[PDB]
Amino acid sequence: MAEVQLVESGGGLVPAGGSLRLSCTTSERAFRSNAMGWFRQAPGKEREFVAAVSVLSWSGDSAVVADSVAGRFTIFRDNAKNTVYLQMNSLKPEDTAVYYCNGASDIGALQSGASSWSWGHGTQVTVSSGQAGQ
Repeated sequence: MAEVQLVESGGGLVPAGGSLRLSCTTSERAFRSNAMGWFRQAPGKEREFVAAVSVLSWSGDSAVVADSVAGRFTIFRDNAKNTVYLQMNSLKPEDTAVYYCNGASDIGALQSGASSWSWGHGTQVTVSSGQAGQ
């Protein structure tokens, strides 16, 4: 593991069914030349893969998400901002965790739980039971 710039934000507290968008920004060469991914670690549980984007090809990338978040979370780059976003719609209580960004030389490594950089501080996501009815 090596210390690479990682800025992580977007966490917060929302009721089940709410949404948040996470942001991971890194330096430009790291952003372009590595696959980048989001992981999460819930209280009492092992850190696990959430979603990833591949190394940039000449004019594109590809994306994968964990089965448990399919249809709810969308991962994407904003190439202009060196940022990997995780749009989290329709959050569930079991999505509560600290979310962490990392990188690896290819997307299959991230999918297996592997990564290459020192971890940042992450961003805390708490999905509560619900909210008042009106």
